[PDB]
Amino acid sequence: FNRYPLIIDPSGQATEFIMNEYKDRKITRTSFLDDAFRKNLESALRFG
Amino acid sequence: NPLLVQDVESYDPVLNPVLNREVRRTGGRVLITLGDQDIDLSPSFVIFL
Repeated sequence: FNRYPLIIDPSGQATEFIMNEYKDRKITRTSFLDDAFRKNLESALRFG
Repeated sequence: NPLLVQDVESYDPVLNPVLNREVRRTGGRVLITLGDQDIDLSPSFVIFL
């Protein structure tokens, strides 16, 4: 991809596939509703 | 990078977290709170006074 992807997974296998694929790179799951979104986003912007 | 700092009689208290190794490990990186910003502390860093 060039633009960041938007995954549409009603059944929920792509989301777990993403966790497994990027687990080695310390992938973290967040949400737009969560208040920790700002700090989680900022941390990624600094350290991968 | 190794660093050598002279004139320790004018010691800057900013090194207090660095000298005390008040590091934070999270996400696989080592974080040091130098002043008010977080810096990824490379393991090869060494400082001499």
